[PDB]
Amino acid sequence: PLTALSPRRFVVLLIFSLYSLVNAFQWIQYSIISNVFEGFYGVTLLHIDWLSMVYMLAYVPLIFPATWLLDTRGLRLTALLGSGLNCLGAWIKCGSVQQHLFWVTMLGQCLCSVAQVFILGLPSRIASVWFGPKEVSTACATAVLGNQLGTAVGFLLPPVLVPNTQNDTNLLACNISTMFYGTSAVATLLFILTAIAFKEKPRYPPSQAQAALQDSPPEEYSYKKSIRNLFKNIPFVLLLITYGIMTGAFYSVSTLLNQMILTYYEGEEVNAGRIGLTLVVAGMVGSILCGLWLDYTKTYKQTTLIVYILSFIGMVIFTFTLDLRYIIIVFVTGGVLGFFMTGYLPLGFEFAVEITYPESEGTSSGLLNASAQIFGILFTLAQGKLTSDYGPKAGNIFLCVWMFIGIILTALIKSDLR
Ligand SMILES: CC(C)CCC[C@@H](C)[C@H]1CC[C@H]2[C@@H]3CC=C4C[C@@H](OC(=O)CCC(=O)O)CC[C@]4(C)[C@H]3CC[C@]12C
Ligand SMILES: CC(C)CCC[C@@H](C)[C@H]1CC[C@H]2[C@@H]3CC=C4C[C@@H](OC(=O)CCC(=O)O)CC[C@]4(C)[C@H]3CC[C@]12C
Ligand SMILES: CC(C)CCC[C@@H](C)[C@H]1CC[C@H]2[C@@H]3CC=C4C[C@@H](OC(=O)CCC(=O)O)CC[C@]4(C)[C@H]3CC[C@]12C
Ligand SMILES: C[N+](C)(C)CCO
Repeated sequence: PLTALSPRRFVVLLIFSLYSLVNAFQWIQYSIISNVFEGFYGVTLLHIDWLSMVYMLAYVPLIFPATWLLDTRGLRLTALLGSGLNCLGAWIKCGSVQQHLFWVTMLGQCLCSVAQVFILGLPSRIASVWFGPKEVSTACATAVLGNQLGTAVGFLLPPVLVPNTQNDTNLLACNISTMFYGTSAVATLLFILTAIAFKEKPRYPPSQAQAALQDSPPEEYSYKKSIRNLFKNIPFVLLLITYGIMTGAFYSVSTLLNQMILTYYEGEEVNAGRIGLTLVVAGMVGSILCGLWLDYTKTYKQTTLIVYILSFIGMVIFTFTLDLRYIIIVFVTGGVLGFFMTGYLPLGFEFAVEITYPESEGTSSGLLNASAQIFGILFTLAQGKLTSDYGPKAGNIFLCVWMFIGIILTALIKSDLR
C-alpha cells in the first residue's frame, strides 16, 4: 500500500522518552539519599527500600492486564495513563513533606509504580507504529536509553539537591519540597505535551509490515495459553531465570548503594550518586557495544555466557574492593560492573525473544520483566537484611553466589539459535 513516514513520530518518540525518564528518576530519588529520608521521616531503612520495591511489586500483577488494555484500546490511552499517573504521583509526593507524612509519599510512589506498568512495554509498540523498518530498532533503543538515563539522573541529582542537614529540619524540608515541586512540574508539562501531541497512529502506515498489520483484522489472544506454552519451553525458562537474577541484582545494588557506601565512607552521598551515575552510563555504553557485537556476530549463547561471567567477576571485584577506603577504586569497579551487568539485559532480552519466535514478543517481554521485578524484590530484601545484620560484604557475596548460579543456568541453556 501507500506508506509514508510522519515527522510527528520524532515528537512521539521524544515526549515518551522524557516522561518515562522522569518515572525512572522517581524510582530511585529516595534510595540514593535514603539516609536523609530515614532521618527526616523517622522510619527505618526498610521503608525507603520499600519505596523502591513498590515499582517491582506493582509491575508483576498489572503487566498482563496492562498489555490487554494496550492491545484493545491503542497506544494513546496507555501513554495518557502513564503520564497522568506519574504526574499525579509527583503531585501527591509534593504534599508529603513533613516528618509525620511518610504514608503520603508512599501513596505517591505507589501511583508512580502503577504508572510504570504503562511505560516499560511501550517502546517497541511505538517504534513499530510510528517508524519504518530501518528505524524501529534505533527508536526502541532510544526509548529504553531514556529510562536508563532517568535512573542515572535519579542517582546524580538528589544528593546535590538535598544535603544532609538533620540538624536543621526546616532546610531539609525546603530542599525536599524543591525537588518534589520540580519533578511534579516536569511531569505535568510532559503529561500536557502527551495529551496535546501524542496520537494513536500516523495517518499513513510507517512500514509495509505495519500496513499489513493494520489491514489484518484483530485476532483474539489468550495470554494464559501463551504463558503456559512458554513455560513448557525449557531454554526460555532458564533464560527467564537468568535475566531475572541479573536484573534483580542490578535493582538491589541500585537500591542499597547508599547504605553500602555510607557504611565505609561518611558524608559521601554525592559521591554515591556519582558512582550510581557512572554505573548506569557504563551500562548504557556496554549495552550499545554488546548490541553491535551481537548484530554483527549473532552468537546468542556465547556472548551471553561471556557477559554473564564478566559481570560476575566485576561484582566480585566490587564486593572485595568496596571497603578499601578509596572512592576512586569504587568508581572504577562500579563502572565495570555497570558495563557488564547492564550491557547484558538487551542481549538476554533479544535471546529470549528469538528463542520464543512462535510466541508473541509481548508475552515474553512481560514475563521477563516480571521475573526481573520478583528477583529484584527478593534480592533487595535479602541483601538489605544481610547488610544491616553483618555488613555490605555479606549481601554482596550473596549477590555473587546468585550470579554464579545464573552463570551455571546460562551455560545449561541448549540452543544453536543465532
Ligand atoms: C497499590 C500497589 C502499588 C500495592 C501497594 C503495596 C504497598 C502499599 C505495601 C506492599 C508492601 C508493604 C510494606 C511491607 C513491610 C513493611 C515493613 C513494616 O515495618 C514494621 O512494621 C517494622 C518497623 C520497625 O522496624 O520499626 C512497615 C510497613 C512496610 C514498609 C509496608 C508498607 C506498605 C507496603 C509498601
Ligand atoms: C519468574 C518466576 C520466578 C515467577 C513466574 C510467575 C508467573 C507464572 C506469574 C507472574 C504474573 C502472573 C499473571 C498475573 C495476572 C494474570 C491475569 C489473570 O487474569 C484472569 O484472572 C483472567 C484470565 C482470562 O481471561 O482467562 C490470569 C493469570 C495471569 C496471566 C497471571 C499468570 C501467572 C503469572 C504470569
Ligand atoms: C542460592 C541461595 C539459597 C544461597 C543462599 C546462601 C546464603 C545463606 C549465604 C550467602 C552469603 C552468606 C553470608 C556471607 C558472609 C557472612 C559473614 C559471616 O561473618 C562472621 O561472623 C564470620 C566471619 C567474620 O568474622 O567476619 C557470617 C555469615 C555470613 C553473614 C554469611 C551467611 C550465609 C549467606 C547469607
Ligand atoms: C525500571 N526501573 C529500573 C526504573 C524500575 C524497576 O522497578
